Amino acid sequence: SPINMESVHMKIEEKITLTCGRDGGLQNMELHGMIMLRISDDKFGRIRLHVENEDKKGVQLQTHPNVDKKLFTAESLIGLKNPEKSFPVNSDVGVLKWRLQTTEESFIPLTINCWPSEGCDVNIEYELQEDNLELNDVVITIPLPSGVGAPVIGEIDGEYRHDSRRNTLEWCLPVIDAKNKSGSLEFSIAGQPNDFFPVQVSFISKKNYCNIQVTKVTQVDGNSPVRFSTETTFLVDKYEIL
Repeated sequence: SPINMESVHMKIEEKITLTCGRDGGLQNMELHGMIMLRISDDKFGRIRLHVENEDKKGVQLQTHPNVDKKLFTAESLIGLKNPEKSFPVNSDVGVLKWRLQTTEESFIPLTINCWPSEGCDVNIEYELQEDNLELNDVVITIPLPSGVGAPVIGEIDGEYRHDSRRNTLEWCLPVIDAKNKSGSLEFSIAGQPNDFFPVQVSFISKKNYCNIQVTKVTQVDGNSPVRFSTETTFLVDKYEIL
């Protein structure tokens, strides 16, 4: 609802697409993000957004075609090419976008290490690499052989859900913080190593993967600070271990 938003409001959304070999190698990682700006009062039509960038991943940034590229490059401010022009009112504008594509394992936010071993014992663990992130509702979905009953769960951090129809074991949580970077799950079921792949990972973070934030908004005329709100989300398109 507009009542929950300041008259200057930004939605900052990122999506990750990631494929990993079970060996731990990164086959492909793609990150896409954008800042969507929404103004509900022409009083704030002629503003500049102050963008704080603490990212060292080599993310590629692209400004909206109406946005002053040199201003952003030199001053990390988002403003229109024509300062006298107003941003649209009650209409979303993608003022900034970014992209990262890479095969450097160092950039994996959350590594997954699944080791089946033969009466199969499966041991799987995660480790949070980016201490910046706080991951909620993490579900690690593990496929299972069919026709051989339920898996028998041993030591586990967090909880699970076994689905007989889908032949899956969903491994849920614990909250994954920089204070609690790692956890593991062990279970057994009659099968072969390949039965347990591809492993799927799902989560939703309220902190962006890219260390990019809007910290201030000012009037073009007179540079006065302006109230603003933000909604930040980091979502998974694909996160699979092959």
